Amino acid sequence: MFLTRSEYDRGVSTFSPEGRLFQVEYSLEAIKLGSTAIGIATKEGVVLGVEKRATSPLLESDSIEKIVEIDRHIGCAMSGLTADARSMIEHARTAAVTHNLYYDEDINVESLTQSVCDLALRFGEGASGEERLMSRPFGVALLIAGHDADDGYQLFHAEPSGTFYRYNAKAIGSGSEGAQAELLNEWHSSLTLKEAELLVLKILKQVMEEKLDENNAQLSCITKQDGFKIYDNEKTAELIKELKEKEAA
Amino acid sequence: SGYDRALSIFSPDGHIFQVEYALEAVKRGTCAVGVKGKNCVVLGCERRSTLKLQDTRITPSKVSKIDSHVVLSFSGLNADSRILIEKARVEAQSHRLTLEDPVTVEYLTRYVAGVQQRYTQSGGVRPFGVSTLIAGFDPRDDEPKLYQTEPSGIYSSWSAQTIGRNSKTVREFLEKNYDRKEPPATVEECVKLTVRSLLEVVQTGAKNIEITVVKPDSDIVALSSEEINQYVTQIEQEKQE
Amino acid sequence: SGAAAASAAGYDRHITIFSPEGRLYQVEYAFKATNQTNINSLAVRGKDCTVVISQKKVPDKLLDPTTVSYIFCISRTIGMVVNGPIPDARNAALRAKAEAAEFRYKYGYDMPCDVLAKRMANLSQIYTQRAYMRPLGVILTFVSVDEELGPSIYKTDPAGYYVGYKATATGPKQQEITTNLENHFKKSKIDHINEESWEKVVEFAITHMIDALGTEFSKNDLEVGVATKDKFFTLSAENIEERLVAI
Amino acid sequence: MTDRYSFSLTTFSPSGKLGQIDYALTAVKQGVTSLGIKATNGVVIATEKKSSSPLAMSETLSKVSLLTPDIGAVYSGMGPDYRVLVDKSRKVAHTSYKRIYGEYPPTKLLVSEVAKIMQEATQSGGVRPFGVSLLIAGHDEFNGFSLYQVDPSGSYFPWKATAIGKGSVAAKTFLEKRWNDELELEDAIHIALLTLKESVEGEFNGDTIELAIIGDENPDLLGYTGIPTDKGPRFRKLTSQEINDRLEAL
Amino acid sequence: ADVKGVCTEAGMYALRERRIHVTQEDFELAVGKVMNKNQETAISVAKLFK
Amino acid sequence: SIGTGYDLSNSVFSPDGRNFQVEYAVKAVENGTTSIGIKCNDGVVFAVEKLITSKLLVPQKNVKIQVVDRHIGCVYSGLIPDGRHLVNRGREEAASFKKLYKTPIPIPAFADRLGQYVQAHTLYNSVRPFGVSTIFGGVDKNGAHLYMLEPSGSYWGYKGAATGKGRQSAKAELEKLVDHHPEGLSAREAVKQAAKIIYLAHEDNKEKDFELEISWCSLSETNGLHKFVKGDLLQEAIDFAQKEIN
Amino acid sequence: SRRYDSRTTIFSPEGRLYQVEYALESISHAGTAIGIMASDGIVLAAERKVTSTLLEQDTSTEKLYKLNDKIAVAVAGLTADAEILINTARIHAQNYLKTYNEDIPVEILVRRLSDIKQGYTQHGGLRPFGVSFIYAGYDDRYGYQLYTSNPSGNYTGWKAISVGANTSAAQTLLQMDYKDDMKVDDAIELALKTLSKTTDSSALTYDRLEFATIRKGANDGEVYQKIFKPQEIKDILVKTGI
Amino acid sequence: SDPSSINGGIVVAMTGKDCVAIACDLRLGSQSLGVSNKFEKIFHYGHVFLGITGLATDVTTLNEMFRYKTNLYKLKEERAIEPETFTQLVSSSLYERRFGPYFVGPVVAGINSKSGKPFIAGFDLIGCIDEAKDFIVSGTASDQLFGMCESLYEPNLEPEDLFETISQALLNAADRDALSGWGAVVYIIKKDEVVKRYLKMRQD
Repeated sequence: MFLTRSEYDRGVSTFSPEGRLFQVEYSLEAIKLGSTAIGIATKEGVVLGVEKRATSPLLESDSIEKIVEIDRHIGCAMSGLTADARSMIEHARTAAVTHNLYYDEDINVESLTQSVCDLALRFGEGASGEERLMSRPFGVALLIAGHDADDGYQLFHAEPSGTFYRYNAKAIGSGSEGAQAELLNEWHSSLTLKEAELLVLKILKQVMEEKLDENNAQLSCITKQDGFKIYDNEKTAELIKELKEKEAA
Repeated sequence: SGYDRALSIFSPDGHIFQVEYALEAVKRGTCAVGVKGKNCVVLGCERRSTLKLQDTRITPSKVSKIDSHVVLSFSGLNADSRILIEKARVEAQSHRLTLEDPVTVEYLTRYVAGVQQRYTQSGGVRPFGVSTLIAGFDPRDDEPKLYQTEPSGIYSSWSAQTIGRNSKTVREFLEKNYDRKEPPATVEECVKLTVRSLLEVVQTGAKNIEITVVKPDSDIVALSSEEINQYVTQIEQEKQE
Repeated sequence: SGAAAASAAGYDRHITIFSPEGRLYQVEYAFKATNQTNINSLAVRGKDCTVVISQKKVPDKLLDPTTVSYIFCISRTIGMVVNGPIPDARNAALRAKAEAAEFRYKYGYDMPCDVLAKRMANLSQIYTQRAYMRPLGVILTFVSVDEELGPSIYKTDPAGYYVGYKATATGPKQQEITTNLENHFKKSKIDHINEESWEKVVEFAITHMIDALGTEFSKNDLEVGVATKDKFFTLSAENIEERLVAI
Repeated sequence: MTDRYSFSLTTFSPSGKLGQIDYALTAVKQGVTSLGIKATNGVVIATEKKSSSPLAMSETLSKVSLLTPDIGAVYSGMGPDYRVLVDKSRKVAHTSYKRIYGEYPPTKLLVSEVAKIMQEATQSGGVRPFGVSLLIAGHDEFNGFSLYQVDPSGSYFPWKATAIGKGSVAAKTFLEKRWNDELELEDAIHIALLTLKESVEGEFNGDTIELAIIGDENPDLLGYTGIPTDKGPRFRKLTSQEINDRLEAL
Repeated sequence: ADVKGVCTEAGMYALRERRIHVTQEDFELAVGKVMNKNQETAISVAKLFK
Repeated sequence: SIGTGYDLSNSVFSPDGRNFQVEYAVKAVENGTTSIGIKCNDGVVFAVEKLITSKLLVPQKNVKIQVVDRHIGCVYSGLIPDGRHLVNRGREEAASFKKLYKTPIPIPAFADRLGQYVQAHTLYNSVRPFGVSTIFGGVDKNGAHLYMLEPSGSYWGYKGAATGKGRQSAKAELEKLVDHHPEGLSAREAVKQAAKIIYLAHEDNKEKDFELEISWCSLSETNGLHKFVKGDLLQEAIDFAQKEIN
Repeated sequence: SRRYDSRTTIFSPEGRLYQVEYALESISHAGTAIGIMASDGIVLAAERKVTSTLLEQDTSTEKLYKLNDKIAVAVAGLTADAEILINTARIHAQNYLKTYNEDIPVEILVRRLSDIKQGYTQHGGLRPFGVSFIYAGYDDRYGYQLYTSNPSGNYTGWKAISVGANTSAAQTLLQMDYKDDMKVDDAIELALKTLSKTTDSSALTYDRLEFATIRKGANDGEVYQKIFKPQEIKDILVKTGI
Repeated sequence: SDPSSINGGIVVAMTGKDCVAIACDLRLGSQSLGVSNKFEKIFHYGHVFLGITGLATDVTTLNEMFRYKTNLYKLKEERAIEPETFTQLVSSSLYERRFGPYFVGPVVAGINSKSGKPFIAGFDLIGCIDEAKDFIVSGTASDQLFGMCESLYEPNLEPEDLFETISQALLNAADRDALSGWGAVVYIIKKDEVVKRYLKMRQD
């Protein structure tokens, strides 16, 4: 039988005889579009990093916010369908704040990641017998870089399908497959913070169409002491020229 | 194909289509434009007057005002235009009630957008074939601001934009004539940058233009047709060549 | 040509779709269900006593024939007999038995078979407007002995048509029966029938659904009803043994 | 061949036309003939009874039916979509108008309250319309006598002398060959049965026919003699024998 | 071209009468056929929608 | 497959006044184990083939009978859960027949609150019918009763019942008895006389081993309630049965 | 192509909703309706398709209507869907007066009542109205007025329009002889000429028509919804020498 | 305090030979005070007139809702309202609110344009239709006016002969009432014309 994918494709709630339903597997293909992202974790500091897809020379590129704050000790990224993000994160923070009421403490990081993943699952029944709120499972594949006392510095990969993972060095989006092999072979368990910011500003170079500058990229780094901050342009340009001064020698 | 009917369902690529098909409907509609300097923000729109019986004192003016310190333009189709405004200005006015400080513009555009990203969620509802441009300052601040909405439910900040018909001519015209790190610094200059941005596509008419500007102190004004003919004709001297 | 453009171009699976002939077909396909038992009832009037008869087949021996019956005592003074499958007879029977009641709770007396055929038929219309429910594949008969009208028979079909006959039958075998009492009435020109006793009027109606039916009947293959003022009930088996002795 | 703009109602075709209404109006033209014409001092409403079998008492069900004392009706087409209609029409006199105006309504405001009971069922799928038609006919005291038609679409063409059903145009061809301006009721009544002798087959007696009138008050039908002003009904169904002599006068 | 039937139709009256020629009258009725009987041909519905 | 159009849905009628989705459910009962119920002079006895797919299953605690409030039982043959969905409506309403009337629900009035429910599924469109045919009987004021339930909504009163794939067989050995014994079996030979049958009805499935189950309700031996079996009673009934057929 | 015609929320790739445009050919079946804007009082007009002899075409106005003593309408489209949104309009104007105690302006309800016709071209499995209108009003802010509303929801203000059938010429004939002053009695003698010259028949009787007039023309200023009866169009009709 | 005994207003109606007469008072204010010389407590809808008493909100609020309606019944039926329906409408348009009601003594007056007849009536706050023919009243001072109107009204009266027996019935009463009487107003009605007169009395 050859008409297994041709007909069982479009309705969400149709098992195909191979066991699988497709309209979720296509949602996974969405975030393969968009602009890439990286997350590296450390005993000393978590770090992210993105491109920006310079589209026109007159836009004000502080606006498209592939990276956000979500709480004082958590921060996100996303390499997917845009508008379906701002329906996500205005829930995800809302738990962390709500949690600061019902329990008066900086929430853990995974529980937040479990509240999201119990939201995209609303093309169906959620955990507590809920019914439905949508029919368009959406591509906003996240990276939740955070800190909490039990287990230190973490990141995750939260996908629409619900299931997630505690990756240590991830890279999602269009430049993944060329990267996630490159980060496969250059992740010790004993790196620094700044032995990573330069790294993630080397893979990003080779993988992206244009050349690398401050304008077409940025990054962030939380810390248990300072918090989520999105670095500055002239600060980033410090690291870029620093790299070249390391390459030639 | 089959995947190009509804909103709920995806391609085997990732593309969701209907939203992409609305934006084709934008481009079956008249232009618009928005420029900002430092002490001014402006807006333009090529209208028509192609009929004589039609009374002209209530001319079809793309512009609408949400509050004193805010204006709007649109594109696409106008049966929907009247809606978003009629919910937008409601929301600005149900804000200062609830807060007695008027809208940070970034609060407004996240409600014109928000009404588009609910009408792209569920089948049984249609999107808006529309695409806006905002222009207005905050209260007690000088920084001139401008966004655009879009039926995908997204929005971005722009120093200069042109949407509607033949925009793919006007943008690159504005990629030269502008420079982010030295804007126009006078309320005349943005207009001249703005008028000759229309003159590429507008059969050298001058009755076929509307300009409306905005400034602090809750200021807005529409300009005079005779105040354009001298902002028009003096350019033509400058291409006597 | 009749249903060729029907069976091909839809018009035979939605209820609420007309054909360009005007005909909707679903309800016109319901009636084929009425004959899915090969069963054939009857009803006639009296001076004050009404009767209805039905076969009661002889399937495999394991049944308990006390319960196989298509005669449902609805309320007092009322009764009914169905033509169609059993399950689609109950839901009509029960939607009624809780309808004569509330009337008597809300208007102070018992409904006749007039209203009870106008009410239940004012519903099967509705279910051929909306898609609430497939129209019940039946055609059902009512009986009563009213105070203001005397005996009375009525009839109801899945569209909503209802008329109070003088005498009638139904099933796969109407033409054979119906002639074997249509010709009887033009003899005498009496809408009712003589033989005052509800007893003696049965044996009239039996024998007419023997000669024109096609075979001979025992006591077990039948089940029979009757309506008399203050009551409605069913019967015993001797009424035929006190027929053939006389003949 | 089919049309793919006819299996549903909310769909326009390039000629700017809708699907199922056009076929409902054919469901009636296939139906029996019924009519009603007009006069100076009354209105008549007629049809026949094509009794299916001989054993069906053709008296336990009335094509004609009363809505108010001054207003009566008749259909042509489908039946069950009549007695389900009127049972929610006469109410609306007793619900929307009467109780907040004291008195029964005019003849046209009744129609507006029928035709939206007719149009509620042609605006959403999951509803076949009423494959019927109607001829409402009555009277009131500022616009006078009247006659009115009501189609399944919700439109109500008025009229003077008209018929519907299969035997329509043969009849409508005949009316103006016999209709006038100053006609009187008992002159307008034998017309409206010799109109029906052509569109018929077989028997033509009181037990295969029934009709109505409108006129001056019929207080003998009223019941509560003793009031000076409550003049009783204005609508009476002519019995068999009251018809069954006129034919022998013809 | 309807006229081509008219000028034909006029003479047809004279044929029926066996006259050979005509006058204005034999035209003034022709219009009664092609025009009025086009309006009295297919305007014979009453059911319509404004 | 007479109609390729009139099967994709429910709530339709074929040109031959039929609806076929019911006529396909019935072919899901046939692919199910055998189950019976005998009527007796005092009460009833039920039974079933309880197949075993492996050696690993625990015996006598993957039971299949479901006992309604103390005086009626229900056994399945078909798709089990649609069954167990069904008693779990019959086990609740009967209470709602008790708390208004205070009597235990009779048997017929328990049927019409099932046989009228099932018929509801076979007239809407957004649902599926049931793939069961459950037997149920018991005891009440006016004697015993026993019925069959069938996904068309029908139910009829039976002296003997059998379903599943052993239909054509057990509809014989229950015809014999009702010729020998019109006078009503007692409730201590029917039982072993049931075991005779399920060991005869197995032989469509001589491949695989299995397990036998019984449940029984009659006034004399039980005082008018529902109950399983245990001990010498069934063990002898086993010993009775496979004896006679060897 | 894969046919995008079946719901009014489908958006063909070129961006155009088909099932709206269809309505805008469901209007051509209608019966013409005209209104000219004078300098001292608007005129309206109309024409009917079905005019058989034995039906009371004397009192029954089917197209022309009122909304209050200031405003009038002339319909062109389906008739089942005119009562629905001309009672609503009446019910809107009063429920403005009732709670601001001054009369309704035209630009409000036309703005409103057209957004209603947009609330159905967007959501649900609903249909868009097959309707159009020709409003005719007065108000302090602008005085005399003329307006128009498609079956989409888009409206525009005008000086003289025909809707319905054969507007193509009936605009063309109109726009090349409409002077800009056009005293009221000089407007009527234009409107008949358009219908006289655009229609299909040749009779243009008194029964087929109705044309009304708004008038400020009285002293002690106020408005007058003057509708004309059969007896005086005849005076209008003989006077022209048809 | 009662709602009915706050502001203060008195109205009168009276039948006559092809003429009627209706009048009201103009005082208005809080308890033990007065604010306005000028509040036309009486209204008209079509040829049919109406007059209200009691609480001023439910005066001003009944004007509007009845005005919301008769401007539909004219548009819808192409005919004005006549009284003998209107008098029923005010019953059922008040009896819907049997609980949380209005606090009014209404009146009504008008001619029936078919039979040239006169007509009046009165009501209570939940719709009891009183159909007296000679006269009917309402207000705070009803008990101070059923006496000094009974003895003064004969049957079969003439307009100005009927006029001056309203005013004196209206003046000698309101001058005794405690919460009324800063200027009055009267209407005399015939089949085809109407006129308004005011009247003279005290002041503060």
